[PDB]
Amino acid sequence: SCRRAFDLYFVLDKSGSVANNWIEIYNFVQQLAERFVSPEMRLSFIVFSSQATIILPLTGDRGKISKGLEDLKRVSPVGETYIHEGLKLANEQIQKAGGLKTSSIIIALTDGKLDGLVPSYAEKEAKISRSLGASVYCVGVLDFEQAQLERIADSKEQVFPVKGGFQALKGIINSILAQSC
Ligand SMILES: [Mg+2]
Repeated sequence: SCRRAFDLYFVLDKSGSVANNWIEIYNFVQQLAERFVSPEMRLSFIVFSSQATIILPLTGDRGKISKGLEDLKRVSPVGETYIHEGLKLANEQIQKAGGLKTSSIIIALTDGKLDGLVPSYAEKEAKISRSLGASVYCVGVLDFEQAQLERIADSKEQVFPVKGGFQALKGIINSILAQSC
């Protein structure tokens, strides 16, 4: 059935590889927040590099969202790319909000450039997200790793470039509206 309540978890790469494009990431997040202002649309901001942190715990309070955006605007990307840790912080909040009883969307902003065993960890954690009933989208930055993002997202139709033709914003907004009453 159609839904009105969505919880949107932004899982944002602040590793060194994306440092020169942090503005694109921030702008995407600000634009999607701007689009969805209802209190039944709750947002959470998570950042990750060599460790992950919840910048904005899940909330519909727009004052807190404004401050969360101020905090994201000052981020200084550096270090390694442990995307699995960012996904796990989204999963922990989803589990605490109700698990399969929730209406949960994860949007990962990343170049998908993963090292060593991180692909293994990331794919396992995204499979956990889906087991909790969440849907995973990936928005690719720079010369992003398309296949890696397709594996993390629910499918290739939930992967978009952050650059060009308003593809990512339109595609994700229209995907959410399709699920909406
Ligand atoms: Mg990186």
